[PDB]
Amino acid sequence: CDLLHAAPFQNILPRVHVKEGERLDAKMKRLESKYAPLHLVPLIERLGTPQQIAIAREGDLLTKERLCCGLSMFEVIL
Amino acid sequence: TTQSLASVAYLINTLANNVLQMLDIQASQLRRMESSINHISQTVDIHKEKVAR
Amino acid sequence: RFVRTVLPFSQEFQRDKQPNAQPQYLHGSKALNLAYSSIYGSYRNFVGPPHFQVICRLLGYQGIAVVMEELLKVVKSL
Repeated sequence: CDLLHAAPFQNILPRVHVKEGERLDAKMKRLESKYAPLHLVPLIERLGTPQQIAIAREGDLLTKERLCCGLSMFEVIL
Repeated sequence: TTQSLASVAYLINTLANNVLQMLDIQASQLRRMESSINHISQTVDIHKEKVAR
Repeated sequence: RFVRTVLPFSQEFQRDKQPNAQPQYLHGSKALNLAYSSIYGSYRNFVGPPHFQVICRLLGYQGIAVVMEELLKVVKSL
């Protein structure tokens, strides 16, 4: 549930509807461009103190990597 | 008396300007201090989560 | 769901005395205190997912790890 709320700031987009007349690549590129301002890392990189860049990178790494992405511990307990 | 009044007003103006200038630099220093504290606090909390993980 | 048993085999908990103070320190006014107690009285007779998720939020990750290790030690002793 926590990771679901971080999708907009991590360029994590869903599968948008595609009908006859347009291809997936064009629609995805347009949708990514629309939400480009929400993405955080390049916005800090283009302007911002190096300390801010490092903190943002570390925070992004911690948020994206979690224990439901292919990790369990019941086996270890057994 | 006119000379005294002009001198007194001149002294007041320079003192007021100096006090305002001193206060402004103090506020600027404080704001810079706050940013450094926030960065340190952010650095500490990410360090703690890494140890917990 | 977890529910209480019958004929308990242990009565040695001897919990600490409840703290008592003015109504303001706990849930504002006296009238508000009764409403909240009644609302949360439904959770007293069972333990389930709602309790576990709150524990996870409060304990973070350090609490989970220490609890798991202690439970393993308890199992080892038994």
